[PDB]
Amino acid sequence: GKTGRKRRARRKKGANHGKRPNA
Amino acid sequence: ERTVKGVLGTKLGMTQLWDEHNRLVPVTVIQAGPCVVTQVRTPETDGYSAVQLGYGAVKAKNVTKPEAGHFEKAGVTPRRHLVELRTADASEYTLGQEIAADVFSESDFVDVTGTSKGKGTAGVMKRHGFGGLRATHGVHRKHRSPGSIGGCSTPGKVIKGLRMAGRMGVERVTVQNLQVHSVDAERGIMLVRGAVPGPKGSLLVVRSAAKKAA
Amino acid sequence: MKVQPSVKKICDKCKVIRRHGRVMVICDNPRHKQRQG
Amino acid sequence: TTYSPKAGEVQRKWYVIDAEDIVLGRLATTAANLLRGKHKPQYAPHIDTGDFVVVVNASKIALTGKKATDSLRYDHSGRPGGLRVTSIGEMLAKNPRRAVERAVWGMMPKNKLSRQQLKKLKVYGGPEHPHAAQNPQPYEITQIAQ
Amino acid sequence: SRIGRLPIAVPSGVEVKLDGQYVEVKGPKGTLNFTVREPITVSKNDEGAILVERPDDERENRSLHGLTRTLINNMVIGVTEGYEKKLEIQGVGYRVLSKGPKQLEFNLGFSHPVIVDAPEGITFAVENPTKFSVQGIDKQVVGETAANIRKIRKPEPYKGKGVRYEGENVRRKVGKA
RNA sequence: CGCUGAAAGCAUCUAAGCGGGAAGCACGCUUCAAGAUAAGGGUUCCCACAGGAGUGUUCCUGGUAAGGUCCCCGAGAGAUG
RNA sequence: CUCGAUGUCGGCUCGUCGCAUCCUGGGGCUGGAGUCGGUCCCAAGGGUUGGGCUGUUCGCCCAUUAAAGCGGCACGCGAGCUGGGUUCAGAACGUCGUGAGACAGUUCGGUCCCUAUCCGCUGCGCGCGGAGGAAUCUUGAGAAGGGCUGUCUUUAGUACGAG
RNA sequence: GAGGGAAACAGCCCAGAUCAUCAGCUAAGGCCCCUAAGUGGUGACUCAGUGGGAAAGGAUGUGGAGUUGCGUAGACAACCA
Ligand SMILES: [Mg+2]
Ligand SMILES: [Mg+2]
Ligand SMILES: [Mg+2]
Ligand SMILES: [Mg+2]
Ligand SMILES: [Mg+2]
Ligand SMILES: [Mg+2]
Ligand SMILES: [Mg+2]
Ligand SMILES: [Mg+2]
Ligand SMILES: [Mg+2]
Ligand SMILES: [Mg+2]
Ligand SMILES: [Mg+2]
Ligand SMILES: [Mg+2]
Ligand SMILES: [Mg+2]
Ligand SMILES: [Mg+2]
Ligand SMILES: [Mg+2]
Ligand SMILES: [Mg+2]
Ligand SMILES: [Mg+2]
Ligand SMILES: [Mg+2]
Ligand SMILES: [Mg+2]
Ligand SMILES: [Mg+2]
Ligand SMILES: [Mg+2]
Ligand SMILES: [Mg+2]
Ligand SMILES: [Mg+2]
Ligand SMILES: [Mg+2]
Ligand SMILES: [Mg+2]
Ligand SMILES: [Mg+2]
Ligand SMILES: [Mg+2]
Ligand SMILES: [Mg+2]
Ligand SMILES: [Mg+2]
Ligand SMILES: [Mg+2]
Ligand SMILES: [Mg+2]
Ligand SMILES: [Mg+2]
Ligand SMILES: [Mg+2]
Ligand SMILES: [Mg+2]
Repeated sequence: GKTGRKRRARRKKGANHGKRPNA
Repeated sequence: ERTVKGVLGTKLGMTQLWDEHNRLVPVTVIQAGPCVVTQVRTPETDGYSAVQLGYGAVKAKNVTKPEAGHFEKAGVTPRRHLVELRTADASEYTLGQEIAADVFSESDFVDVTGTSKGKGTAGVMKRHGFGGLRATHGVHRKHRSPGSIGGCSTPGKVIKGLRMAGRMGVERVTVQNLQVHSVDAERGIMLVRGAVPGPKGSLLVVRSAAKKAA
Repeated sequence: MKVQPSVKKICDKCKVIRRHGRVMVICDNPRHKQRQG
Repeated sequence: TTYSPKAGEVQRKWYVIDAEDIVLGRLATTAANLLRGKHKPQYAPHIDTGDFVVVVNASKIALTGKKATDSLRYDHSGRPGGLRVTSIGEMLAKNPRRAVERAVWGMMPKNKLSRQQLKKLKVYGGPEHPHAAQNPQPYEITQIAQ
Repeated sequence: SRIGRLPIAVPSGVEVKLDGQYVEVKGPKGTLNFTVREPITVSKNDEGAILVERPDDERENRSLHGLTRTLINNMVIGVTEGYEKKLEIQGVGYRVLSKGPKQLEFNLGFSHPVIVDAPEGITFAVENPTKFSVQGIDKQVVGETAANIRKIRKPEPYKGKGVRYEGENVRRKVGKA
């Protein structure tokens, strides 16, 4: 799903270091 | 940008005629009375080309000082109504010029503009042609209801422009491509084949047909 | 014209070009016309 | 106590920028800075200390790449199917003032004061402006080294 | 740009004015004008020829080099000799006639005859009811006019009927074998 | 679908450029519209009142002009406005 | 996530959106003689019927039509309607159980309500402002509506085709 | 488990709030404007708004580094037998 894909891809932001709650 | 001929009149009513093919034609009778050019609008001073026409019989005690001064500058007697005609040939019009129904010939197509008859607050079934509910089969106090007016939690709202009840009538309506049946200028009568908006006695603007003809 | 993600030369006279950002195959034989899409 | 301007204490001036062949982004950033008065040591966010900006030749604003036909601007009337879209090139050709105001407003904070200050931006697509009485001084977009 | 690096020989009676980026070409047949793209310059090479120079050996430099060389050569060869294109019509009932050098009338099996106007630099010349030609001083304009005349009724792959180029290799098949 | 045309001595609808090309896009037609607080424009009318405080006059009271409303008779209008 | 309640099928009414286009518009390739077709692109402006059967969705059928599109919106829409289906207490049949009873087996019968506070939306006023107070006529930033299509005649029995 | 960063965003990153301070230095993250600080310096690459979502597969996109065949015994194209 689009929402799931965006949620998973949000972990690629700079301040996060490849990790994010709920992937 | 378009060159338009025009005149002002009053809706006197309707009757019927028989044309040369022995066809019954409904005709509206418009007292396309004498109109006077009260003001000419030019791009230099106003920014667009149009001609302001007068028309109307007015009582001398019902014309105020600003209106009286406007008519005095125009050089004409005061008129009740003032309506503009957006024409690209406004210049050819001189201040105080006389305009009569004979500006239209026996077979010109015209567009007639007037304010429609009012109906007050109308229901959906009348002002929008809504099919209501049935009269029987358990319909519960909603025989003339508008039905649903939206969806659900999405969009949890009523979309803008939904047709619901409101006040209908009294609005600018233009009916196009009406073929003038006859013009008798010596008494200012115009017979126009068709039905034009507004009650009897309303003001009508008769202009040359924008789309020329059918 | 065939619109396919995979466009290839079919005959020896077909020519592969890049027109307006799209890969196309132009040939004298009209059957071989192709465009990526 | 830190200094704070008092209403009409800071005197607001009039600048004029010739948008001739100047990138829209640089023009908008410069206009926003001038309108908010960020170049003044008397700056204060809560009091309008900026200057009036008159932009001329907005129809000749430079755009890079394929922006003139691929960079789109959208408006919505608030009703279903009420979207209109026009490219920035068409908008610069037709209503350049709208384009420049949109850019500057987007770059300016979202405030009641910012709404008030955006009225100080006078954008004209041609080379002539009617504010000779206000006597705008020419402003040159420059950079400070290092 | 192997094409571009070759020079352009100005012929007799041809006036080539290189006013910087903008260039005028006068000749017996008429006048043409053209602006070269900015990273390309043009020189006279002892006033008897034309040279175009790419300032760098990149792609756009070489591409505009070849383009400008070919296009300047085209304008000079046009003003010294012109441009000619021969169009022939096949199929019964198809005819072409001339109401002047710049006015053609086609009966290409349509309901009614069709009228073709020419631009100022385009002049027609018909010699046969089934063969005609177009001439001018601009190669691009002549080519597009011929293309439009063909587009009026392009050849078919059944009986060739249609306006075709003189050397056009029109394809053909058979339906009701 | 094209024209001219290189990069790539050719070719190529394309890289420079130009032309055609749909009930779609934007207009054309109709209607609303300056609360468009950016509050527009034309034309016309009325006019430098009076009395106080005053602190550049400021501002607050009072009678008017042009004009308008209330009230009354109505409808071509209208739930009431 | 909600069990100190987020009412669950189909129709009615009212729409709106997507395009993965049913018709109408345009174009390639085939083709295809023509006439037609079929397929890969474009394209969502408008239009997209009435009935028989069944609670039905679905589906089949009748008669049309340019066509009878596919989907989203709490399988749109019950503080809008419908209660035929579903899922209460009655009863019967079949099956199961020693029995009380059970059955996404079947059958007949079978209660709901709401004066709209807020947002939303359709209309209509009052106020204040528009740097004097007024009267009239206006510009249009911007907004909305509208956008369907057939048959016949003619070109012409012309083009095409062996007919 | 407040504070800073992640647009917002218990679980990610920085960092553990004794109170006051209109002092200074930093962390993560940042320095065109929103938004505090560089429209920083120098050298390359990209022209897809890639950057600012995705596969098998496909493609004379473009820069750079090889290996190798042929080539002024005259190569590859273009043009005459
Ligand atoms: Mg999926
Ligand atoms: Mg009924
Ligand atoms: Mg009842
Ligand atoms: Mg809500
Ligand atoms: Mg070619
Ligand atoms: Mg070609
Ligand atoms: Mg509760
Ligand atoms: Mg599509
Ligand atoms: Mg539809
Ligand atoms: Mg649309
Ligand atoms: Mg079924
Ligand atoms: Mg639907
Ligand atoms: Mg449902
Ligand atoms: Mg509900
Ligand atoms: Mg029941
Ligand atoms: Mg129930
Ligand atoms: Mg029995
Ligand atoms: Mg038993
Ligand atoms: Mg029952
Ligand atoms: Mg109610
Ligand atoms: Mg408008
Ligand atoms: Mg608005
Ligand atoms: Mg802890
Ligand atoms: Mg924390
Ligand atoms: Mg945070
Ligand atoms: Mg935060
Ligand atoms: Mg520091
Ligand atoms: Mg750091
Ligand atoms: Mg903020
Ligand atoms: Mg720099
Ligand atoms: Mg930099
Ligand atoms: Mg892309
Ligand atoms: Mg992207
Ligand atoms: Mg990828």
